[PDB]
Amino acid sequence: PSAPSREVVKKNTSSKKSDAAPASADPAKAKKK
Amino acid sequence: MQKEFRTSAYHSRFQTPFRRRQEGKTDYYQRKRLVTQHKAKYNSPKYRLVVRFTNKDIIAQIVSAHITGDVVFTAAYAHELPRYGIKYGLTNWSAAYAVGLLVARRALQKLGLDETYTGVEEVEGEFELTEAVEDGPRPFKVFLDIGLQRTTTGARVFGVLKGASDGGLYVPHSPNRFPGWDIEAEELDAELLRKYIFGGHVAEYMEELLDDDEEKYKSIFKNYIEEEIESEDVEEIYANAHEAIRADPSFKPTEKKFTKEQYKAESKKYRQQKLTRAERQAKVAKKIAEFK
Amino acid sequence: SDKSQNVMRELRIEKLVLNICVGESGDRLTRAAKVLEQLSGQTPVQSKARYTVRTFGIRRNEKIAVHVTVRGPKAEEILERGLKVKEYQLRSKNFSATGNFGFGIDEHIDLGIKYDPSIGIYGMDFYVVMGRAGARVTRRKRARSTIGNSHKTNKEDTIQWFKTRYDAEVLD
Amino acid sequence: GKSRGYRSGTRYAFQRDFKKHGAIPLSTYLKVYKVGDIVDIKANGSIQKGMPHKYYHGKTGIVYNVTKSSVGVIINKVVGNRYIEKRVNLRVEHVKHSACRQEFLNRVKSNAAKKREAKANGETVYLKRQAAKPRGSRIISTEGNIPQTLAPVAYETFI
Amino acid sequence: ARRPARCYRYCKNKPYPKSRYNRAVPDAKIRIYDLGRKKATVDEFPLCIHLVSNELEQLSSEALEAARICANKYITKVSGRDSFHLRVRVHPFHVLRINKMQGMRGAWGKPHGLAARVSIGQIIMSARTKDSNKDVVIEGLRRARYKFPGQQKIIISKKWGFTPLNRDEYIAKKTNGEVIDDGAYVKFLSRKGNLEANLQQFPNYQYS
RNA sequence: GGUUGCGGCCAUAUCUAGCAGAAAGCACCGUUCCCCGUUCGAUCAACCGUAGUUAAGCUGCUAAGAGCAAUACCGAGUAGUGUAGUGGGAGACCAUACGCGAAACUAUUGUGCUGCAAUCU
RNA sequence: CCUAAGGGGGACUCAUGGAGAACAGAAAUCUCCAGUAGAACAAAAGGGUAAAAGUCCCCUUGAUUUUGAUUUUCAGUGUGAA
RNA sequence: GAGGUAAAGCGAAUGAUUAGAAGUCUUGGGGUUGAAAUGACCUUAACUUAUUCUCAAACUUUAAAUAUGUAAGAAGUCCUUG
Ligand SMILES: [Mg+2]
Ligand SMILES: [Mg+2]
Ligand SMILES: [Mg+2]
Ligand SMILES: [Mg+2]
Ligand SMILES: [Mg+2]
Ligand SMILES: [Mg+2]
Ligand SMILES: [Mg+2]
Ligand SMILES: [Mg+2]
Ligand SMILES: [Mg+2]
Ligand SMILES: [Mg+2]
Ligand SMILES: [Mg+2]
Ligand SMILES: [Mg+2]
Ligand SMILES: [Mg+2]
Ligand SMILES: [Mg+2]
Ligand SMILES: [Mg+2]
Ligand SMILES: [Mg+2]
Ligand SMILES: [Mg+2]
Repeated sequence: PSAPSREVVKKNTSSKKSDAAPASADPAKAKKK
Repeated sequence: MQKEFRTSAYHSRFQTPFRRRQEGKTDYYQRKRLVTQHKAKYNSPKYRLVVRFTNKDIIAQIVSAHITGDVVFTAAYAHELPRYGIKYGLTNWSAAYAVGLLVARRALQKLGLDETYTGVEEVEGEFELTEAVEDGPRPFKVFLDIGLQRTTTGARVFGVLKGASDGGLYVPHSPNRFPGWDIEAEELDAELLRKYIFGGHVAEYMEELLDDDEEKYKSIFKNYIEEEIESEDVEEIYANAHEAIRADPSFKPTEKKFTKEQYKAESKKYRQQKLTRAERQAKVAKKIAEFK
Repeated sequence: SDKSQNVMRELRIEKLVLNICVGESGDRLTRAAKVLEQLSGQTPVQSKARYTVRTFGIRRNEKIAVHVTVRGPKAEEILERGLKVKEYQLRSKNFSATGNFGFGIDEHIDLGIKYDPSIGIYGMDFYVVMGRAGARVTRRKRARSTIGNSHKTNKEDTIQWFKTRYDAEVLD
Repeated sequence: GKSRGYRSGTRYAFQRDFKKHGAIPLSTYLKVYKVGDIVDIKANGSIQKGMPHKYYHGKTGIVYNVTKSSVGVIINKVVGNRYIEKRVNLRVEHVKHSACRQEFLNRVKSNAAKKREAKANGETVYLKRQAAKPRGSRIISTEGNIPQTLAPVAYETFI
Repeated sequence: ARRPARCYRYCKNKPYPKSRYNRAVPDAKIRIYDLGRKKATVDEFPLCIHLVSNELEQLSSEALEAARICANKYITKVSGRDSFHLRVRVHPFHVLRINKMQGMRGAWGKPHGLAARVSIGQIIMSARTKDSNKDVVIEGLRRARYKFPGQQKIIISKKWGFTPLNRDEYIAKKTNGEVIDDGAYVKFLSRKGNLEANLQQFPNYQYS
């Protein structure tokens, strides 16, 4: 079968963590406790 | 939670593009490359073959650019084709060829290069460029301007290209975008190109559809049915038209049922007019009063 | 004029996008692509990770997910086949402010295809892009523009259209 | 350490105008330059080929050569105790016709027109420009304009 | 530690603020610029009194802090902490440099302190209060003047509080419904923009 | 006067929210044999102009609209500045003399003009 | 430092935010909307760039040959660079 | 013609920066409701909106004065045609 791939549109050449991915910004997933 | 984006500072510092770029109509990169002339050919203009396709029309114009705006040399439209014997499919690839041939012949008539630079009088689909005649004026050189329209092998703009080239204009081009170009074996199958020039693809669709889906054939090819035009006599419609196009390529404007003044007076009735300063001031005062 | 009951204002599906974000590359992603090609009948396309996350076990440019876009009658058929698994009951918080909706099945054999132990079961993601006639304005090359406010698709219109066309329930 | 590179100190000179970045309007490429034309030099920062040196930014000179995309301009630069003739190759994006030509070339036409008419009328006309002269005598009417007396105002603080 | 202030009195250098180019700068001694009842409404304190500079000069952050403390202490002691709103109108943004803390070789100094560069007629401190509290507030500023170098004038403002309107134009705009509260400050009516929003925000606007 | 194609200047043309649009044009719109391009005839290619629609695009109008533009017994001859003195002042700085002269602010007005060709109730 | 990160052509639009979609959560992938560049362009900083100069794709070697003119530093010498 | 210094600006971009006010927390905690429902409330802190005080040699929409380039003809202009 053919294997096309999704092309790159972004320009972020750096291979690092992305913007707005901080800990403690999330709510309490166990707030129901 | 988030900042409102369309602030007054966003609008203040916004640089609007060129008017005809914001309309999405002019590619100014390509326009700069097309229009700009060698500075040592001082006032000699470059001539563009503007080819534009609408949903119903083919527009072909020969244009030179000036500071006050572009100037049309000649222009041929597809709705002129019924005068020459082509009434339906005014946006075929073959209609594109006919429009290109018409604009080429009309321009050469305007210049006086008719007897010299006749063109390809026997269209066989071979790739050919209008060669200059020794000891005579060079052929009218024109460059193709396809605008924003994509370059594909088989596109209709190159139909106008081939028609104009065969009409006697010198238009630099290569045959690798014509229908019938084998990209693997880099040669042009001139038989398929000649098929496309004389409506062969449309005639083959008529023949192939008639014996398979007659109901769709009745709706798609209605005009041919009430005109009693079958596939086998499709080609002549173009083949005669070419000859007719070469017989009298002069522009005949449509006789106008009304004068310019009558058109203007009629149209001015359906045009809203801006409120006077006093009118909107009175509106504001009334809106204030009704607020108590 | 400006009639809301105009023929050209009719809502209808633009495209249905099927997403399987298997977190890895190799045999599992290839079999997910096989599942998608089976369901849609079209060769799917593999998406690469935009960046590296150690927590998720992915790295930049590693082929992670596979997705496919279907339009026309086949999109409608796949959509109702997936709504059967959802027993025709979406939530009010499944429709976006732009008038699109989506749901997610958890096993791809509930859709109605043959199960293979080698393939296993993959979950699947369904998203439907709604739109009226004239969206070509925003997608064509020449004279590309935006769609007027009245012609836009929103959450309420899509919810009502979904309830009418499928006799389903949107759980508010 | 001193730095004296080619484009040193051109941070603001070679900047585009505010809200005027991007593509060049094509009247720049439609102008026609002939040998002997007087042209102003103003570097366009967005075209880096054929760019003038920062010395010639703001200078005016004579076209001496016309090429495919460029003109040669003659500039006289002071080097010590004399002028040196400089020959700068500039793409036409960095060049504009000097507006001082079109005003003087019009005064030449006007002088020719005035002179020929005076010969037709058998009279004389003076074509030399004159500086502004002191104004003549005049009478100021005070009907509706009786003089208003002003006085210096007292000191006040306005904060 | 600190040199006498005479070493840094005059605006001899260009402004030298904190930036990406000098980073190891200490903090200013003054951190609080609003004192007293800073939440009072505009109508509560009609009288404004300024301490105005008659000097083109530099004032250290230490002097700003000392004068602020002196004025605040005196006025709260005599009239109460809620009888006024004192505002310091100059922020020390200019970094002073010290060299010793060889010879003249490599003599570029290190950050040493912060100073505000004030002009002639520039307001240093503003105090909005009631009219009956004039003589106290003046005496609060007259003491603070001792903490500053150079000449300063105590000027009673023509305007209502910290507003840009005279004490008569403010009353005219107030009885005409063109002024609304905004906490400690006010918003004035505009004859530009959305008419409906303007009318809604100022209901008592007697239009003419 | 409307509209289209190609433009010049490049917001007085942009942006937001509403409303209207005769004729033609433009547009959306229909189809997949063919040239062609896609995960997807959505974009791109081709075919029909046939089945439909002014809903959108487009155009115009509305808004004490945002922005932009222009003007000024607006601010202000203010800030700044060239030149001068055996002027003032401990100094910091300031005044005066002969000249040049802002920006913000305030108020008012406006909201594309136009070239070539073709076409139209 | 780079056979592309040079050259030509084509297609696309970036940072980011909002609203949505099984596992999936602040960060995986998909969709729409907004988005004058708040991204990227080997490396300092500045300038420049949006149907591109950025991202992706196709073809390539003009990073070739001959020897003159010119700009900068300047003595109007050399070298470097253009 | 060119300029980006003085001045000016910051309810204009970038960077720095004082104070309240009104909203949203749904993607902050403490307390009090809740027998448990994350579904309210009091609070501070966050952001958002319209404001507010003060700034920049390596900030800027604007933008001087002084200084600076060119022109003010006979080697020019016009007419005809080699
Ligand atoms: Mg192109
Ligand atoms: Mg500049
Ligand atoms: Mg280069
Ligand atoms: Mg001592
Ligand atoms: Mg010093
Ligand atoms: Mg030594
Ligand atoms: Mg390359
Ligand atoms: Mg490159
Ligand atoms: Mg390209
Ligand atoms: Mg040299
Ligand atoms: Mg050299
Ligand atoms: Mg060197
Ligand atoms: Mg500056
Ligand atoms: Mg400088
Ligand atoms: Mg300054
Ligand atoms: Mg300013
Ligand atoms: Mg600021």
